[PDB]
Amino acid sequence: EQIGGMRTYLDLLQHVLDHGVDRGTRSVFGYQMRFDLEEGFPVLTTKHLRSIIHELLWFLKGDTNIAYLKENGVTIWDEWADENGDLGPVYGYQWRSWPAPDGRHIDQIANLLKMLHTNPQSRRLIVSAWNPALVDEMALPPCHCLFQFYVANGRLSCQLYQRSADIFLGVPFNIASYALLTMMIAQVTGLKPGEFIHTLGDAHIYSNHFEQARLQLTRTPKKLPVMHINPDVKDLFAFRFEDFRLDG
Amino acid sequence: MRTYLDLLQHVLDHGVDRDDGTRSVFGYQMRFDLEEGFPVLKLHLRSIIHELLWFLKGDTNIAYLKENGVTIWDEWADENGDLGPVYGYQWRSWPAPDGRHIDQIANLLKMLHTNPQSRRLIVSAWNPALVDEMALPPCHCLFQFYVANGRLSCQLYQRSADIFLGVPFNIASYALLTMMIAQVTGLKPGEFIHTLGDAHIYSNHFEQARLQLTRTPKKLPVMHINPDVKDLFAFRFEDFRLDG
Repeated sequence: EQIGGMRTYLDLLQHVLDHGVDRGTRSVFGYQMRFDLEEGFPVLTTKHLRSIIHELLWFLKGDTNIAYLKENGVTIWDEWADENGDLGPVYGYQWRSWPAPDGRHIDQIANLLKMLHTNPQSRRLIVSAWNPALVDEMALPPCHCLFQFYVANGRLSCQLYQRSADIFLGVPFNIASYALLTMMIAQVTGLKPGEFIHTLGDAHIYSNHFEQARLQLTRTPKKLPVMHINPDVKDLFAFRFEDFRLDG
Repeated sequence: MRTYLDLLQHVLDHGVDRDDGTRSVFGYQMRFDLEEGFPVLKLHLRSIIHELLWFLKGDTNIAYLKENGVTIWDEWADENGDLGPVYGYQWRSWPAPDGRHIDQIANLLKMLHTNPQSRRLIVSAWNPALVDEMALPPCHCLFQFYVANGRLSCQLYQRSADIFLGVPFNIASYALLTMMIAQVTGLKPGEFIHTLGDAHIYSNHFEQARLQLTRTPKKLPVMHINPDVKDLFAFRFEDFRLDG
């Protein structure tokens, strides 16, 4: 009985191969995975972490300019940058500066942190990157629409709603990122990591990966490495790359 | 409806007790194949139907509901019968930064015709610019549609779910919406996927929920929809009949 993060991901891989409907992609609509963050850091790649951490710090700064990423050798957002390196209203902007009609900006992250301190049992510990007023004008509307937190038994859990998920090339990165974010938020709120719950809308695999996805279905799952986070950081916005260390 | 009972059973057996008392889990997902019948899991549908039709009209005034003896929203209405920026307003009139209003429903219907394979067939009722001033922030945050093999599926993200008193109604409402949309877009009903955040049951309901686990599950009724309706916004209460 192989049970763990890799298996849960491998189960998704397998479900979409067996029951997915092609359209190359192959897809299902609606899926949900749970990862116990206490078991280890959900590295679900057979095979960079640098991109993951820097991207996440980049999100949290509210930056939508590719420069900080390029400065730290992260290229994942290059192909969407305009002449000035701007991306438009992507995650950082939505998270830190959600534009209200009256010109105010809603710092959803700071609001979440305040709400976690004052009302951890709240049922609206929510950050949304899905803004109907802006998605039509984005070349790449946010795939990670909305995420919600929950606090029970001193543990912080996070559920992500992801409208579109390439299960083979995207989902492992997606998982690592929000698991890391959950861990960072748990730390600064004095909570232990709970679960990351990954909910998928269109969960798909392209036809050029149909055969590879099977190379993973037989693979023996390795022990999850531990993500070590500098325990002194109490300000979510003050994290640095060096604050993180993953086994191996 | 086994799927629903499994929900009650899972939360009752594995949920955590927190006093505000509820027992809860975080993150749950149920699938209902709408071709198997209408997922009504006795419950009074008239309020569900009127409320949905009311959402579809986009008005925040309770007048249509009052006129039809539907009381769901009474406690939240002001002297004039106005509510805040509730579902109908966010769905039909999402307030854009620049001062425009986004008809997410009209845009949805457009997109279903023009790009049925779209991965962003989304309607959101979760507005960070509004939620902190609302007396009742929307529990139904966001829903997404999906088209495969001539079938329309819908996934709802519900942040807070009273599994005993609320969920059955929530399922009915979105199942019905999916069927209405499928009809007017030339599609067959697919599945309704219900994703829950904080899925809870209040302690005063523990035993009634336990008792519901015993009930022998019956064939689902069929929701008959006036086949002559070709415009989502032309549906009226009389166009729906639950039989069987």
